[PDB]
Amino acid sequence: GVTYVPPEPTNDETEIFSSTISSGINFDKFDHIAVKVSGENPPRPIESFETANLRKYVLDNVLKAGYRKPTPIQKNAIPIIMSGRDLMGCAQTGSGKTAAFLVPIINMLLQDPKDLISENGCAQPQVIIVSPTRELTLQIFNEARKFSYGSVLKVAVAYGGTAVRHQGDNIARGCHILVATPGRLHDFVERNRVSFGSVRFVVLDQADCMLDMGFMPSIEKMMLHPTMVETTKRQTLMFSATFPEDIQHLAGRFLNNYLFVAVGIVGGASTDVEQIFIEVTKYEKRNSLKQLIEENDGKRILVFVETKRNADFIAAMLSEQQLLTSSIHGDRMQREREEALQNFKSGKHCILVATAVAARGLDIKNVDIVVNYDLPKSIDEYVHRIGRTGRVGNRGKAVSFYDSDQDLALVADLSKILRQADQSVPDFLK
RNA sequence: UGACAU
Ligand SMILES: Nc1ncnc2c1ncn2[C@@H]1O[C@H](COP(=O)(O)OP(=O)(O)O)[C@@H](O)[C@H]1O
Ligand SMILES: [Mg+2]
Repeated sequence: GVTYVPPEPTNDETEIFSSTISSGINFDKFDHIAVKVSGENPPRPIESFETANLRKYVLDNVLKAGYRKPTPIQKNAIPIIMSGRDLMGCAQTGSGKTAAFLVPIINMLLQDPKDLISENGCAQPQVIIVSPTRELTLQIFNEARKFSYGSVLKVAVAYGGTAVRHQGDNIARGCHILVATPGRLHDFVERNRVSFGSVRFVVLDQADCMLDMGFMPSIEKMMLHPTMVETTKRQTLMFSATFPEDIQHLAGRFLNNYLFVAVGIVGGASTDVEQIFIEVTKYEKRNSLKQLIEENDGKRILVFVETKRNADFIAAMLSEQQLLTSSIHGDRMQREREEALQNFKSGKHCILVATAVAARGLDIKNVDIVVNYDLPKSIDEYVHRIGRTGRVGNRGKAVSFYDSDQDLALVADLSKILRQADQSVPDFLK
């Protein structure tokens, strides 16, 4: 049964703009990161939000958001997108990739307006934004409303675990910007509720994830859909912190004469995260987690685990200890997942146990410690995980449990990530 | 394994 109607998004102005992490002590160190731009005829980067040829109201929304100065990815992607070019954007976690695409797209939607089309119940969005998880899609949706606040733009969302008709009937009214998880998006496409015949911008957030074996078929069904306008007559944008060369190659099928902007080393960890490791047997992990939480009372802690099974187990373990713990993973009801995330953000619960479902994109204020109870199999997922802390120039801590019986294969990539980020390398990862 | 329509 899927009947959950999520609460309606706040139309409280202050609350819409307060959905942000305030910049931290090292925000100005973003100026010291080497920017590599490759591709034909890159337009010059902009120097400030004031000198970015943005519309008065769009600029005023950026300033309402709290932002005073663009990050490196924004300095580059903004003029690139407004020139009409395709873009692969790589930049570390917590450095403002979302606004890098929202702000200019919102600008061009307003500056170069087209009348909406919704014909025969079938909406034709001018922007499709896809992301690999439901809570990230909702987050992106709320950021789009922030930067498009007070304008005539209509943003809609589409993701699973919600009542299909609630989202469907809303989309049917028409929307400029549709933000979606792929499953629910294709559902509406195959029902003739959404069509790609008016698309001006496609955006893959976490694009390296979207292009891997798990999502590539769903990406093809969008990019190559019969209703989709061809690559030469629309813009495609792809952002991530991580981007293996083999995945970069696959991206080029959907890109037209594109610019590749990489801020710092591709796939590098944020240097604002202190990365610590504890060597432990599979048995010892439980005791070591308890110990780490005991040594950190009053801190907001995000605990990553491999299985949904272990997520449920760890939440139970910590809860029976009398610690207020939320859990988020794919076997939980959608309502519960959104409530766990909200309880964790609000501070009601200081501990959140998560599978990889929360590894990418989520922007949670004041995560003090990210704990990898289980390390992931991919270094790129590790980079994203620890990036849940240390954002926008604030400093954070990651503590990862290393078990050689499980994680030996990761050691060479960990060590490289550590050295790139100026982190000490324990003897057991050498 | 883990995300991703019902
Ligand atoms: N130019 C800026 N100045 C201050 N804060 C910003 C700026 N750009 C983005 N932010 C904030 O930084 C946080 C991280 O943004 P996000 O787009 O999630 O980063 P990324 O996608 O690179 O991980 C968000 O809370 C966002 O509101
Ligand atoms: Mg992001």
